[PDB]
Amino acid sequence: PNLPPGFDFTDPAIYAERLPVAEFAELRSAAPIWWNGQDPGKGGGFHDGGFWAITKLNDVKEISRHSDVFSSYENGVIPRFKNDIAREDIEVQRFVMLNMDAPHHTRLRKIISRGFTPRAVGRLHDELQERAQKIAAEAAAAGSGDFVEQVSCELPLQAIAGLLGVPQEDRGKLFHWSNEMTGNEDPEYAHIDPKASSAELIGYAMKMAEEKIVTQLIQADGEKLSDDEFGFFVVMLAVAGNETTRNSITQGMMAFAEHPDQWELYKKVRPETAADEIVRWATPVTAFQRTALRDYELSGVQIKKGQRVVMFYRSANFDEEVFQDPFTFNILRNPNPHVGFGGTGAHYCIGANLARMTINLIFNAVADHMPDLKPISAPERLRSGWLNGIKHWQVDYT
Ligand code: HEM
Ligand SMILES: Clc1ccc(CO[C@H](Cc2c[nH]cn2)c2ccc(Cl)cc2Cl)cc1
Repeated sequence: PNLPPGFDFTDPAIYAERLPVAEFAELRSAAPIWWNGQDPGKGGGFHDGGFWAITKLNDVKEISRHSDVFSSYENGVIPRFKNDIAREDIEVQRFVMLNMDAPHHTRLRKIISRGFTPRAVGRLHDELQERAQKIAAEAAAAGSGDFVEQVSCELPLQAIAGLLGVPQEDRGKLFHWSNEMTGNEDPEYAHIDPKASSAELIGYAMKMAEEKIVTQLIQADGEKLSDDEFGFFVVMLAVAGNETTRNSITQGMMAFAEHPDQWELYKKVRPETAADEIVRWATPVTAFQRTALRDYELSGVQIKKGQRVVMFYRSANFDEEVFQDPFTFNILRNPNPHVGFGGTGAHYCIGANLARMTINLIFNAVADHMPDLKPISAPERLRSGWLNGIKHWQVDYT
């Protein structure tokens, strides 16, 4: 592949500036499964010398289906942390369902599914609709400002808060904790600890369960979450459903600003197909990883026991062999077999429909209250080597 020497698809330095679209496309053409070597002290907390970069949609899907071979437990699924992270701080992330394997995963996913039935998510619809409309109304009123803060941030948080029945009086502190919890190495957030906020939120979660969806989860059925499991559940959601859906909203609106015909069409018909195009295009989670528990031949590459594989959803979502005109934003996209919510398999995003609803509700409200919104200045990107984040985006709502 024509890539610079020692180029690392997980390098936070890249994502601080841009998405490496041209580099991904190069791999898809020249080396769709490619060993991304990492020098010592530069593996983002991993010290195994590198990982297999997975760039093709079907390979991402194959990995995600074969979780009997490709493990989330062994090194967790987050492929990049601060280079100096202690291993202990990686391993502790095995206490969330995301970073478990069968049979422990199966049991927790089965219980936590109580929270995510279409009926449970459907019940949140009206309050989130009301919240979305008021958010949009308040941003329109303010004239201009930070679209991330004023429009993208709060609804995903309210969706988490509503699913859990957090009292309104407690939502402020909950959101504060949640917003310090998804680790990054960005200089704007250098003074934030993850650790303290996580401890403090698990403390609240376990007090909440003590005082008591929360009911369904901690009530015996005789499967129930233990109080610490409920805590681990809440801490997981604070990361899983926060900056993920936020960046779908930010970058979907960015897509609309760049594709004014799509925005015009959206405002008329709010089509059913928009949310999934927004997710495909935003690809909030750039990459998650797995560790091979045995040797596995994947598209002619001999993957070895113990090696990491990094599924770059940002590549797979633009796979030219699958998506017609992948680099066209098409809100009527059909079909749309994207992996923005993961490959289908044991770990496929449990919050996918909760995210779609959040997305439709906010964009309906934006179309309603700020139909002529225009950016004032460039998005500011988050320094993360797995999260595709926009910290700030100054826009003129009128
Ligand atoms: C547009 C927004 C979202 C995106 C792009 C996204 C992305 C993903 C992806 C790629 C995975 C796969 C995990 C893996 O295969 O290793 C996942 C899993 C997960 N997501 Fe989402 N997600 C979003 C919204 C949400 C929301 C709103 C929630 C809940 C409030 C949620 C909860 C979860 C949970 C609990 C898992 C782990 C499932 C398991 O391990 O069994 N997600 N998400
Ligand atoms: Cl007191 C606590 C509570 C919870 C965890 C679980 O550890 C990490 C973050 C993390 C914090 N401190 C060290 N590591 C974590 C991983 C994945 C997700 Cl999706 C969410 C979270 Cl919060 C650890 C300690």
